[PDB]
Amino acid sequence: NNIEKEILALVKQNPKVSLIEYENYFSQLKYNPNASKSDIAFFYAPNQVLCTTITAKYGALLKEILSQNKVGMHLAHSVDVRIEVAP
Amino acid sequence: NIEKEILALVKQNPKVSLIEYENYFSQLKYNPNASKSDIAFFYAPNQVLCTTITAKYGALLKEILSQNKGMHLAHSVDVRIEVAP
Amino acid sequence: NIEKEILALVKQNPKVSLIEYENYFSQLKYNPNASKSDIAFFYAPNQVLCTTITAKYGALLKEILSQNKGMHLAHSVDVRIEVAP
Amino acid sequence: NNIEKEILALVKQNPKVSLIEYENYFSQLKYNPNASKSDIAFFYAPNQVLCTTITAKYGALLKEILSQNKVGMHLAHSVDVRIEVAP
Amino acid sequence: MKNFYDWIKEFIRDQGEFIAQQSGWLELERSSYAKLIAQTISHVLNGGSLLVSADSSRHWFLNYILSNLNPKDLKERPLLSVIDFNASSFYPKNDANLSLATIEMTYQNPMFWHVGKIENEGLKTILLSKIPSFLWLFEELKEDCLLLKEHDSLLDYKLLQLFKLFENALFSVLYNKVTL
Amino acid sequence: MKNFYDWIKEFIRDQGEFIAQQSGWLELERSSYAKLIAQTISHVLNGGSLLVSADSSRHWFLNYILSNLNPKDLKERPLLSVIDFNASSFYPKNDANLSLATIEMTYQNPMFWHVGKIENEGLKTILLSKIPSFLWLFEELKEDCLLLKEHDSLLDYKLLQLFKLFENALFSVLYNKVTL
Amino acid sequence: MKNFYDWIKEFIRDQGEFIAQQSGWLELERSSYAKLIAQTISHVLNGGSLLVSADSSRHWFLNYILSNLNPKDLKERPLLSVIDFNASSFYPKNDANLSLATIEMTYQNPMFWHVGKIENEGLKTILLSKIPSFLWLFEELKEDCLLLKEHDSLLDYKLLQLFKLFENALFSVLYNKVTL
Amino acid sequence: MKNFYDWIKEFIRDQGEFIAQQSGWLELERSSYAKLIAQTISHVLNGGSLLVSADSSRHWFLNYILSNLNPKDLKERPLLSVIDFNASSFYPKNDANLSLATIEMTYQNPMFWHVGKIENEGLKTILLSKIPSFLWLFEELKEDCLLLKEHDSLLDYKLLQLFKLFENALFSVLYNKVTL
Ligand SMILES: [Cl-]
Ligand SMILES: [Cl-]
Ligand SMILES: [Cl-]
Ligand SMILES: [Cl-]
Ligand SMILES: [Cl-]
Ligand SMILES: [Cl-]
Ligand SMILES: [Cl-]
Ligand SMILES: [Cl-]
Ligand SMILES: [Cl-]
Ligand SMILES: [Cl-]
Ligand SMILES: [Cl-]
Ligand SMILES: [Cl-]
Ligand code: NA
Ligand code: NA
Ligand code: NA
Ligand code: NA
Ligand code: NA
Ligand code: NA
Ligand code: NA
Ligand code: NA
Ligand code: NA
Ligand code: NA
Ligand code: NA
Ligand code: NA
Ligand code: NA
Ligand code: NA
Ligand code: NA
Ligand code: NA
Ligand code: NA
Ligand code: NA
Ligand code: NA
Ligand code: NA
Repeated sequence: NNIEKEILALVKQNPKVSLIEYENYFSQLKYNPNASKSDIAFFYAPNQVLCTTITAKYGALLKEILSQNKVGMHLAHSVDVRIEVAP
Repeated sequence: NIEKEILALVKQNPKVSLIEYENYFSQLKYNPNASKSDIAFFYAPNQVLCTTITAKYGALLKEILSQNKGMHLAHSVDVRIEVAP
Repeated sequence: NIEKEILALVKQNPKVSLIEYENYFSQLKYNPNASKSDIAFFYAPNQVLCTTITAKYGALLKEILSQNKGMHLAHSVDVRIEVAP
Repeated sequence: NNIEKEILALVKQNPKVSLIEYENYFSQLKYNPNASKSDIAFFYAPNQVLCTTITAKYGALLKEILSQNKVGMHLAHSVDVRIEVAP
Repeated sequence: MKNFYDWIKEFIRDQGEFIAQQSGWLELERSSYAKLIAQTISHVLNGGSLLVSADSSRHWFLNYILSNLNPKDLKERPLLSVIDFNASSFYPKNDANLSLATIEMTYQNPMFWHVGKIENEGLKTILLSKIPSFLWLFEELKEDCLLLKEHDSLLDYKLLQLFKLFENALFSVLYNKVTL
Repeated sequence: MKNFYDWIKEFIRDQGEFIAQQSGWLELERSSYAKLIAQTISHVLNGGSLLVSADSSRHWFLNYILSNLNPKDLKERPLLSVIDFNASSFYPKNDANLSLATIEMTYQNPMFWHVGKIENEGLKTILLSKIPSFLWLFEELKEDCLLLKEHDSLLDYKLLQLFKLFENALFSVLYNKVTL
Repeated sequence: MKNFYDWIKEFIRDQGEFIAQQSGWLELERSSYAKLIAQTISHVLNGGSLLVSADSSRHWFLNYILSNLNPKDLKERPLLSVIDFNASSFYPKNDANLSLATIEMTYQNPMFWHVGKIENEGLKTILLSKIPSFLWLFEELKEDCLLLKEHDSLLDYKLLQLFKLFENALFSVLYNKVTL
Repeated sequence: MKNFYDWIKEFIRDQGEFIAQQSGWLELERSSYAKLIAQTISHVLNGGSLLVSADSSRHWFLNYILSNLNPKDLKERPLLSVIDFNASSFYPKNDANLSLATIEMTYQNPMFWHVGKIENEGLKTILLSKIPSFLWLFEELKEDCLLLKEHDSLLDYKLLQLFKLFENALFSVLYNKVTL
């Protein structure tokens, strides 16, 4: 819930992601500490198209961004990202 | 010019609707120069009209003409329509 | 297995040709596990067969079955065909 | 008939024209001294597609080539080319 | 007769006027059309697919739908799961049952989006099937459809508007600008 | 984060209003659009042909042009000499000169009716040729052109209107209801 | 049953054999087919045009004809005057007479090149017209045609061969390698 | 400068001969072509789908594939799950990753059947993906591929043959006449 908040700031603060991209896509993403830890990060997206589009166009950006930072998503000198739909 | 009563035979014909007469046939006009007892010559204002009329009603006109009595004392008068100048 | 005489009713049916029986129906096989006096279960070797048969003859099979006498003492027996393993 | 022969050599001998191009196209061209003279050159091509294709793809090359040379197609510091079909 | 240049002038004014005049058509009359869009949107956001078909007078609109949902330059948009089902091998002719079975087998979650006259019994049969639809019809084949005046002189304009309404609605919800 | 159902309502009203609001656009600018139509009409009534092309965002409109000039049920209309020149073998790619020569040789009296962006030098070169045209452009390649705001939200509607204006104008004169 | 891998092997041999076996078909039987090609060639070399149509089983061949006569990379070839007449607005449906008149008006020198079943009375009527043709038919509509076994298992191969024969013949004469 | 009629005669004979001569080609190289067919067949019989694409020289062959797998008159054949993926919205241009994700989401079990030159990085990238393929290529992108001489004068004939081999093989196993 705190990690959530802040994963997003690393993303917002990233070069290859525009403000509209963050707004339309990334803001809707949400963190999954159940399931997460620590060679993977799990996020929820509200729906399937978001889960899919995000994963297709930014999954590597997220893997990247994550591996290159501390978080609470540990060691994982190469943390994997998995985003899903909610219920 | 009085000879244009051609149009009334057409108007008065079964296989030709009021809009068809209006949109097409009314615009047709007779050509007593040229036009020789075995043919009738008409003018149409433009090419599309000359062509469409000819394509869809040329036989109707041949018909109608052959089946009626000036300068067409032929059993089978041919019709030729053209553009004006 | 003797119960497969199902195939002979099919073979013997008007609305089914010899090639249709050969290409399709012969490949069908009965499923006495599952299959419950109101349904008949068959296996087809693969998916396309399971689907095509079901699409073009499922009603023929329901029909044929309901209109005949084992473990289908229903007025209206349903047919369900599937793939094998 | 002599000019004919030699117009073709200027063409054969030209950079922007390949051997097959000369063979398939230009060789079939023939000179028209009736009609020719001298701000224009007239050539015959056996048929319409040749008359048209040649004219479309090499007419400027021919105008060029001609203006840049003496011939018996005179003054015409800018001689025009007109190719046609035969009978 | 009347001069063309004066003619064209009068004509131009009535045209534009008649347009303004009818501008409200869609709100006046607002329908169940919202819920269709709602469901279709949900459908799409759930990953389902859109098999688009059109009567032979509306090919131009099928084309329009295809190129406006997935424009040449996507920019940052999704690639939307949209199928020109008119041109497809499964488009029903003789045997909608096979069309229908194959369709169900090939796709994960198809939906029919049809627009205009239902010109054959094959297509009628499928649009009456239980696969999800999005019917823009001239005659209510079914409860849940969007009814359209066939002989309306402004039909062509209202297709755009509706599509535009649909495109906006879908992206307004995909992008969380609006709550469905 | 506003309700979809309230959203769609507001949206529907602005949409229709904006439309009414702009309804006058065409009369409120009546450029030389009339004379182009005049000449094009004359062109067509003289038997000439219409080679229609469109930028890749406007295929739907090329389609629209083709099916509206020559509808499935012609009734008593002419068959109008209209060519989908986009799909043609002569559509210029490498060598407009050949396109142009072969075009001039095949047709008796062609005219280019192009709509939208000129997306290659091949097509630019031909539209600048001396073959008669009917240019619906976003940028004035030539003076006898009809200029169109590319990024107009109502572009799509104005294409129909203009076409409709064109179709009416042509048949109003072909049928002698109007004097050109 | 028989193993697929042994099956495919046998099958592959008969296939190739049967092909070799029939290789001579065209020469054995050589026809009037030469004169058709002759006339068609003359037609084309005189600037005339080729309106190509095909029965619904041979679209692939119409496509083949179009792309092989005018390949993406023309190199130094002509742009040949070839029309996909199947896809055209003038393709006859109800009223071949209008199709025919318009066709005659638009083009300078059309010729019909049809291949396969004549599937409507509209097309029959035009192919029987007096416009020049190049008939590849299953049934001799007319004296001057090229007859083809419809149900021949090697039909598809012979269309290529014939086309190839046609393409070669036309360029062999256009390029003065051969005297027609 | 040889007579056309004598020319065409000679030509006809070499043509047919050359064909007979090469008839064996396929058996005279029987690469792993059999196993590809095997797997593709298994793929299809398991309900998977076939997304067909072709280089711009082979549209006619894509067409051929589509109409021969699903002919106008199916008779008692299946409706086979075949997609013209060339004409599809998902055909990769800028961003194969989206093409690929959306494709995987729409279809239950797609397979790429590509034929000819791989003309963009978008398509290369997908054919190198892990989605099942059926590669008929001019250059071995991958090991499970069928290799084809691009500049072969008989290329066009061998596509039919191979297809025909494929169609037969698939129906011979679907119909239990052969054991795969
Ligand atoms: Cl259709
Ligand atoms: Cl549902
Ligand atoms: Cl194009
Ligand atoms: Cl370019
Ligand atoms: Cl735009
Ligand atoms: Cl908007
Ligand atoms: Cl057709
Ligand atoms: Cl002749
Ligand atoms: Cl493509
Ligand atoms: Cl590329
Ligand atoms: Cl090649
Ligand atoms: Cl060769
Ligand atoms: Na905003
Ligand atoms: Na040589
Ligand atoms: Na539902
Ligand atoms: Na339709
Ligand atoms: Na319309
Ligand atoms: Na109205
Ligand atoms: Na809008
Ligand atoms: Na839009
Ligand atoms: Na054309
Ligand atoms: Na070109
Ligand atoms: Na421009
Ligand atoms: Na002749
Ligand atoms: Na056809
Ligand atoms: Na075939
Ligand atoms: Na045979
Ligand atoms: Na050859
Ligand atoms: Na070839
Ligand atoms: Na599809
Ligand atoms: Na793309
Ligand atoms: Na390659």
